[PDB]
Amino acid sequence: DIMVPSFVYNKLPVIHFLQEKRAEQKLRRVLDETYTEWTEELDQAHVTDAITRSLNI
Amino acid sequence: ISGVSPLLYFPPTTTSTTNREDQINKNTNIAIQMIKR
Repeated sequence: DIMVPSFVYNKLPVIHFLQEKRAEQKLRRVLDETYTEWTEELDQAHVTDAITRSLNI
Repeated sequence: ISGVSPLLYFPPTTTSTTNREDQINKNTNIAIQMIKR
């Protein structure tokens, strides 16, 4: 009725602070894993060159 | 260009009928093949 309740009350602020940091840590890691991915596609000039060769030019 | 040439150079047009659609279909097949490779 008295003792355990008081010590639970004492624990609340630190646990709240640590869990807020843990949540921020998760969000930070989520952002850090994001990285714009640029793709490379076959240049059309080689297509235009193969087109020309096929013509027997 | 010294020397009388034997022939006059007319345009090389001999394929009088070459539909643009066929040419742009061959270009497209070649394009697809190269992209797939």
